[PDB]
Amino acid sequence: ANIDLHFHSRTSDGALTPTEVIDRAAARAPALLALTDHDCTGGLAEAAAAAARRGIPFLNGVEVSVSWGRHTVHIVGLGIDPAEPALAAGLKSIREGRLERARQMGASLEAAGIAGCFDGAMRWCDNPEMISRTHFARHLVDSGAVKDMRTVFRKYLTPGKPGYVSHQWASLEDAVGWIVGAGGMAVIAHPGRYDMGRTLIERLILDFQAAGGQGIEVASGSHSLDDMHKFALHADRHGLYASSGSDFHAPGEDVGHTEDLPPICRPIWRELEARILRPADAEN
Repeated sequence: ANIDLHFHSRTSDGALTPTEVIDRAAARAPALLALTDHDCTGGLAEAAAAAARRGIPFLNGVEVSVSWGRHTVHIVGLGIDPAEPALAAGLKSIREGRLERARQMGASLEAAGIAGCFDGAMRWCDNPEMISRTHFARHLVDSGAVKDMRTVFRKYLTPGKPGYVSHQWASLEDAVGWIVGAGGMAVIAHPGRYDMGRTLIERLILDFQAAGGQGIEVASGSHSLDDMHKFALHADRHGLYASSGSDFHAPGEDVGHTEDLPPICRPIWRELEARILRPADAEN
């Protein structure tokens, strides 16, 4: 499929600027794209201009960090108005602790014998307020302390390991509410990544819908075909629309292309057509 509704830019943790990531995706002749940056909308105007220039329909998007019970989940919004005040203030409230968290993550790794990690991570981060674990991981690989990105998180920056600092993000109700209040649709992102059986996934889905959530990512760079299959079933039982995303961050860690949705899925882009920013102006 030529649709990609999940990817990042240097606005938060992607390696490519909004223009660059759009241009990369463009090589694949995509029918639709959505930039969903982590906890910020700052790259949307630039990506929209870049997408328009290449004649590619675009959707304003974002990916919101959520603490649901003991779990961290991600709720993507699609078709949002980034200038809606509640959403903007919402995203800002959850960015607030990132820097202090990152400094502590640096200090934690130092206590564990790896010095210089906050400084090193910051070399990969354009906007300090957006410093994240992905930046730390790029440093650890690049400076040669860790073999690759997968291994970084096996040994570090996750519960029980040096560098991990526990943190509380948005509530599920706030995140879905900000997205829906902004005219968008809320989407449980890359659910295969969560440590959950069918019971937690169902509970998650039920809390999600009660909050106004209409979607879930079925096709994802993070999913195996079995994940695809089973989240399509979860989706159908609860009447959720299916999204698709590459989950692209950087080359090697691809944007503009996803796996065809299982025939049972009701694709979310069909529901978002009125929020799609069309390359032709008269069509907006």
